[PDB]
Amino acid sequence: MPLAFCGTENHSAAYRVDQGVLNNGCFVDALNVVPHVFLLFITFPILFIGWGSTWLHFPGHNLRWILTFILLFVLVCEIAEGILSDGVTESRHLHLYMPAGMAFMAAITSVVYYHNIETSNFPKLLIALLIYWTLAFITKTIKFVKFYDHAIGFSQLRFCLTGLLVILYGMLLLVEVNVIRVRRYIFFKTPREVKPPEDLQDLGVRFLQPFVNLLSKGTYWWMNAFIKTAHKKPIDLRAIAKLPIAMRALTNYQRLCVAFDAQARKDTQSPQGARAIWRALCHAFGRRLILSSTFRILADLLGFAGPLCIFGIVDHLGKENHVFQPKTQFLGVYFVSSQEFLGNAYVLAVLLFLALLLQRTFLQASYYVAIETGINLRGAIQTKIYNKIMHMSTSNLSMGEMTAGQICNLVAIDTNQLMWFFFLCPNLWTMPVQIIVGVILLYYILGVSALIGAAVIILLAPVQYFVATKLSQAQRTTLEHSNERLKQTNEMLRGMKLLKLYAWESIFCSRVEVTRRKEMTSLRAFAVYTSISIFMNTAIPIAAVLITFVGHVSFFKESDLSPSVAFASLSLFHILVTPLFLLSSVVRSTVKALVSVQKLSEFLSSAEIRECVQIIGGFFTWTPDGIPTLSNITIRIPRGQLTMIVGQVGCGKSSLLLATLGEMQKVSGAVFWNSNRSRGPVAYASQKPWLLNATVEENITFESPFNKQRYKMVIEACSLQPDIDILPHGDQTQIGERGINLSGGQRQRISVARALYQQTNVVFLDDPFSALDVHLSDHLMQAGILELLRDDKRTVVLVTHKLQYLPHADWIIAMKDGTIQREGTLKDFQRSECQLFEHWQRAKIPWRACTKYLSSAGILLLSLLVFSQLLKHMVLVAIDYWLAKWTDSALVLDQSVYAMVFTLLCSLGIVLCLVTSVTVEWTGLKVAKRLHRSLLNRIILAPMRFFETTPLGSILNRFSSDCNTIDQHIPSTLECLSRSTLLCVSALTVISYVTPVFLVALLPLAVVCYFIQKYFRVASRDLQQLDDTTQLPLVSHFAETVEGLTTIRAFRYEARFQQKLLEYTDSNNIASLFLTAANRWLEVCMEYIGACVVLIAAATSISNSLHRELSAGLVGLGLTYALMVSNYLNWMVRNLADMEIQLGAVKRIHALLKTEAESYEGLLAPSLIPKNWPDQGKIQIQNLSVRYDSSLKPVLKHVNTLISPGQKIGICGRTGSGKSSFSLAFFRMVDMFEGRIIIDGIDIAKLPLHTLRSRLSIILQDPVLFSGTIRFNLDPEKKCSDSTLWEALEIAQLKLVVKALPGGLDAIITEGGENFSQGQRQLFCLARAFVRKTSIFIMDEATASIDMATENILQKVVMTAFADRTVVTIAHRVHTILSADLVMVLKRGAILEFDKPETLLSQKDSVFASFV
Ligand SMILES: Nc1ncnc2c1ncn2[C@@H]1O[C@H](COP(=O)(O)OP(=O)(O)OP(=O)(O)O)[C@@H](O)[C@H]1O
Repeated sequence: MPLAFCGTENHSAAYRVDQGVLNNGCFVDALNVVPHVFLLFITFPILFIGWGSTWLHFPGHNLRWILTFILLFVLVCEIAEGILSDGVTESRHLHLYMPAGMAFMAAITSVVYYHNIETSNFPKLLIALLIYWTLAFITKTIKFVKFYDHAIGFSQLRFCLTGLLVILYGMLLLVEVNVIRVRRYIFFKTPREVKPPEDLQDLGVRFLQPFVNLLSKGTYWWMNAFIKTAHKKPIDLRAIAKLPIAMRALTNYQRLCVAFDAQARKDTQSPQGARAIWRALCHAFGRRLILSSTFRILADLLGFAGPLCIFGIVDHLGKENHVFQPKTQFLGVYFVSSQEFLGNAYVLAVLLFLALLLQRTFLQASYYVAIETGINLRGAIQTKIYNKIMHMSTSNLSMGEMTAGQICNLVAIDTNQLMWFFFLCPNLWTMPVQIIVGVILLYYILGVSALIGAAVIILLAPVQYFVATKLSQAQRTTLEHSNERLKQTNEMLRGMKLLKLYAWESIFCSRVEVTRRKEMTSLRAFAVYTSISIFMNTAIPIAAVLITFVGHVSFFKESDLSPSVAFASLSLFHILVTPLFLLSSVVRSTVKALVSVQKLSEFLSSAEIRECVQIIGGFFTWTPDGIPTLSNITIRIPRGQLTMIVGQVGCGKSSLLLATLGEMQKVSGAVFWNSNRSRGPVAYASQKPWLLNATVEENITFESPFNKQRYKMVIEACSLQPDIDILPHGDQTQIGERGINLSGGQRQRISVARALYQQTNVVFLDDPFSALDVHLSDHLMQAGILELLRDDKRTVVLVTHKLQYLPHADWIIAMKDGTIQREGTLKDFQRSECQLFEHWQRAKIPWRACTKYLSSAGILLLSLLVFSQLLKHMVLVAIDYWLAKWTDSALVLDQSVYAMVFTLLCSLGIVLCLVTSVTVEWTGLKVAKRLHRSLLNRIILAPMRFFETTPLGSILNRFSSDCNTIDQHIPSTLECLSRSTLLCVSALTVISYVTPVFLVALLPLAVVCYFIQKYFRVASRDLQQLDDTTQLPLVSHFAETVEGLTTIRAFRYEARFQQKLLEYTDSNNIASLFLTAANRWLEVCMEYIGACVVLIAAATSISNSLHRELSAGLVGLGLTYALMVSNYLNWMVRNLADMEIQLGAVKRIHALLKTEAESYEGLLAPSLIPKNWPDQGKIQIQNLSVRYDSSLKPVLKHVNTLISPGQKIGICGRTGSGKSSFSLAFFRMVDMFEGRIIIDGIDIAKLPLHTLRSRLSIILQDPVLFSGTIRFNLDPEKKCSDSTLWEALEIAQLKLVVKALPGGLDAIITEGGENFSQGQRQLFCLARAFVRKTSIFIMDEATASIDMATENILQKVVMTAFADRTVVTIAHRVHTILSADLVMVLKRGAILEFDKPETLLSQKDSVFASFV
C-alpha cells in the first residue's frame, strides 16, 4: 500500500495513456497543474526581488480583485469536493486535491504579484501574468469539455465547480485584456500614461483610504502603520492628514450646490425647502448611501447564513454519520452529489467560516461608507449654513441675538443630528429585512413556538421605544433643573472673596445643596427609568427562549427537541435581538432628523442682506415694506475728508451709518459710488463693540500684516500699553469674550484701533467716544485720531454727540428728525438755531477608578453588584448548558423535568437581570450623591488665594462637565462594560469547556487581542480629544461670525472668513474621519479574531464529536457562543475606551477634591472673644509681618500700628504696594507670618474664622449683591428684622427703590441685581455694616463711580461714623481719602509714613505728595 502519486487502484491502471491521450482523467489534472506551477516558477524570483511614495491603481481593477476573491472561494469549494472524493476511496487518490491546492496558492501569489506590480507602474511585467491567464483558461476548458465528453452534467458537483472556475478564468482574462486595451503597452507604438492623483501628489495626506487597493479598503491595512506610529509619538493635528479632494468641504459644497441648482431648476418652489432638501440630499448622497445600504443588505443576508450552518452541522452530527459516501462513480472516480457536498460536516464548517469572514467585513464596510457620507454631509451642510450666515440680515429678524444663539445651537445640534441620521440611515433599510428574514427562517427552523418567540421580540421593541421616550422626558427635566444648579455654581464661583468676606459660605452652600438634592431626586427617577430599559433589554431574550421551548414542548407536542433547530433558533434569536433595541433608537433619530431638516429649512429661507459716498433719493428701512427708518438722505462725501456727523439722542445715527454701509433695504433712492458699479471695503466700527475670541493683537491686526509703528500709534492714542500691561500678556491675552473680560472703553478702543489700523480709503466711527467715558483719554484719543487720519489722508466719518470738536474743524453732516438736514459748514448750523448746543502619557486610571468605587459604593453593595453580575452570567451559562443537555437527552429517546428546570432557570435569569439593573443605577446614584457632597464641602473650605490662583473656568469645568459625566455617562458605561467583558469571559470559558483544545488556541489569539487593544486605546484616546478640541473652534467661529456680522459684511471681507470657516470645518471633519476609520479598523481586526475563534472551535468540536463522540449539544452551544464572543469583543473594546474617556473626568474630579486649605480654627477660649468683639473697634496691629506664598516679597514689616476706637483711620497709600495688602490682611485673609495681630484687644490668631468673618464688616471696590430674596440679599445669615432693613436701606441710599420694589424685603435679587445700580451694591454693603452690629468697616476705593455717587458715599460714611465710628479705608483715589483722622502711606512695601493727625499729613513731604 505505498505512496501513489496519482492513484494505486487497479494496479496503476490510471497510469494508462491508451484510449486516447486526453481521455485519461488524471492527465487532465496534470494539465491543470501545469500553469499554476509555471506561474510559481516564473514569479518567485520577482517577488523575492521585490521584498528585498506614489501609488496609481490600474484602470478597471476593483472587478479584478472581486473576481480573484470569488475564484478563491470556488477553489476552496473544489478543495472540499476533492477531499471528500479522495477520502471516500480505499486508496489515497492524490489527483483529487493537489491541483486545487496549487491553484489556490497560485491565485494568492498572483494577487500578491498584482499588488507588487501595482506598486511599481510597469505594466509590461504582467504580460507573463496574462500569458498565465490564457493557459489556465485553455486548460480548464479542456477539463470542462472532457467532463462534457465524459457526460458528467450538472448532477455532479465538480462539473459545476469546473465550469465556474472556467468562467472565472475567462472573466479575469477579459480583465487582463481590458487592462491591455486601456494602457496600451505591449503592442502599441505609443503607450497611454496616467498620472498619480492630486491627493497623492499633495503628500500631506496620510488618510489614503479612497485611493488604495480594494483589500486595504476592506481590511484597512494602511491604518496599521498609522496606529503603530501613534504609540511612539502622539497624534498631533499636523500629523493628521489633509482634507483630500473628494472629501474637501469646498468640493462637497460644490456638489451640494449643483444638487441645489438641479433641484431648484426642476421644482423652483419658493415656500418649499423640505422637498428641496429631500431631492438635493438624495441626488447628492445616494451614490454613496445606496452603496453603503447595498453592502449592509449583503452583510445582513450573509449574517443570516450563519445559523443555517449550525443547523446543518448539528443535524448531520446527530444523524450518526452513517453514509459518508457519494453515490455517483464514473470511471472509478467518485463524484460528490451536491446534497452530499452540502451535507458534509467539515465542508459546512469551512463554508460557515468564509461566510462569517465576508459578512463581518461588509457590515463594517457599510458602517464606514455611512460614516464617510455622514462626514461629507456635515461638511457641505455646515458650509451651506455658513454661506447663508454670510448674507443674513440682522434687523430683518426681530430677535437677532436670540436667533444668533438659536442658529449657533441650530448649527451644532441640527447639523450633528442630520449627520447622525446619515449614520443610521442603512439601519432602516436592513433591520426590517433583518427582522423579516429572521422571522421567516426561524419559523422554517422551529415552528409556531418560534412565532411565539418572534412575538416576544416584536413586543420588546415598543417597550424600548416608550422607555426611551420617557427617558428623554426625564433627561430634559433633569437638565433644565441642573441648569439652575449650574447657575448656582456660577454664582458660587464668581463671589469667592465676597462670600468669604461677608461670611456667607454656609447659607449659599445650603442654597446650592437644596437644588442639588432636588436634582438628585430627579436623577434618581431618571436612573429608575433608565434601569428599566436595561432590565427589559436583558430579559427579553430569556423570556423569548422560555416561551419558545415551553411552546414547542408543552404547547405544541409536534416534534422532538431538534437540537440543530434549537441552537440555530438560539443563534437566530441573538441575530434578531441585536437590531431590535437599535431600531427604536433609529426611529427616534429619524424623528429628530425630520425636525432638524424642518429647522434648517425654515432657517434657509430667511431674509438675505441685499444684491465717493453719495445718496440722493433717500429712503431706507429695515422691515422689507413700510416705514423707511431713515429717509430724505441726500449727502455727498468724496474722498479726502473728515465728516463729523451730529444729531439728537437716537435721531438716526446708526441707521444712517448702516445705510452708508448698504445694510438697509433702501426703497426709494440711489447710491452713487466711486472708489479712488461695485462696492469697496468700507471700514466700520459699530456702536456695540465686538472682539474675536483671540489675542488682543489678533483683534487689533484683524488678519492683516503687522508693523510696529501703526500698532504703537494705536496703542498710544487709545492708551493701550497701560491696558496691555493691565493684562498678564497684553498683545497675547485672549481678549474679548471667551477670554479676558475687558471693559467697554477698552473694547471700544481696541475696536477703534483695528478700525484705524485696517488701512482703508474710508473709516466709519459710529460713536467711538460714546462708551469711553474716560474724558481725558477720550480727548487724547480724539486728538490722536485727528492726527492719524490727517497723516494718513483717508476719508473719515464720526457720528456721535461729542460736541467738543464737531462744530470746529470738520465738514459736518447733521441728521434732524431721522433725516439729513444740512451737510455743509458750521456757519449754517450757526444759522439754523443749532449752535446753542454747539456753544454748550498615561495609560489608564486604575487608582482613581478604584478610589471612586471604594469611596462611592461601600463593600456591602459593591460586593452585591459584582455578585449579581457574576450570578447573572453564571445563570446564563446554566440555562445554556441545561438547554444543551435537554436537547441531547430528548433526541436519544424525564422531558418535563428538563422543561421545568429550563423555565425555572430562565426565571432566575430574568430575576438576576432585574437585580443587576437595579444595582447599577443604585450604585451610580449613591456615587454621584456622595461625590457631589464631597466636592461641595471641599469647595466651601477653600481660601480665596486658591481662587486667585486657579481660575473659575477650570474649577467650573471640572465641576459641571465632570458631574455630568459622573451623572449621565459613567453608570451606562459601567453597565455596558460589566456586561460585555463578563459575557465575553463567560462565552470563552464555555468554548474552552466544550472544546478543551480551544484554550490552547485562545492564548496566542488573546495575546493578539490584548496588543491590538493596547495600540487602539493609545490611538483612540488621542483621536477623541482631537475631535473635541477640533469641534470647539468651529462653533467658536460661528459665534464670532454671528456676533460681528455687520462688521464682516461692512468690510466686504467675507471670503477670508469663508475660507477660515472651510478650514475649520475640514480640520474637524478629518479628525472625525480618523476616529471613525480607527473604530472601524478595530472592529474589523477583532472580528477576524472572532472568526478564527469560530473556525478553531468548530473544527475541534466536529473532530472530537466524530471520533471522541462529544455530547453534541455542547458543540452547537459552542458555536453559538463563538458567535456571541465574536461580538462581545466589539462591545468589550468599545466600552473599555468609553470607560477610559469617562473616568478621565473623575480622576480630575478626585484630584480637585484633593485641594483643601483655609481651616477654621478658634484655638482660644471662644466664650468671650466674639461677644466682646462688637463695637470696640480696637484692633491694635503689633508688628504683624505679612506674606502670601512666603516666597519673595513680604509687604508688612514690623508694623506696630493701632486704630483707635472712634478714630476711623482712613489710611490710603500706594495701591501697588501698601493699599490692598493691609486691607486684605485686616480681615485675617492673608498670611501674617509673624508679629501679633490683635482684634479689639483679643487674639485674632486663634479665632473662629466663621465668627471672625461674621463680626468684622467690610466694603468693596467692585461691590456685588448676592442673588436671592431681598432679605437674603440684605442679610441671609442674620435675618434680624424688617424694620432694621428698612432703616438700613433708607438711611444709606436707595429708599425710593426699596419702598417702591414689588416685593419689599421679600423680592428676588435678579441674579446680582442686574439693573439696580452700582451704588445699590454699596448701599447693601452699608446695610450689612449697619445690621450685623459691626463697628468696623474695612473699605477699599470705588473703581468707577460718579462724583455725586462718591459724595453720597462720603455722606453715608459720615452716617457710618455717626453710627459705627470705626473704619479703615485705603483708596488709590487719594484726593477723597483725606477726610480722616490718621493715615499711613506705605510705598514700595514697607511702613514708610504714618500721620495720626491729618494736618501733619498735609504738612509733611510725602503725605502731601500723596495728597497732590
Ligand atoms: N440692526 C438693527 N436691528 C434692530 N433695529 C434697528 C437696527 N438698525 C436700526 N434699527 C432701528 O432704527 C431705529 C433708530 O435707532 P437709532 O437710529 O437711534 O440709532 P442711534 O441714533 O445711533 O442710537 P444712539 O443715539 O444710541 O447712538 C431704532 O428703532 C432701531 O431699532
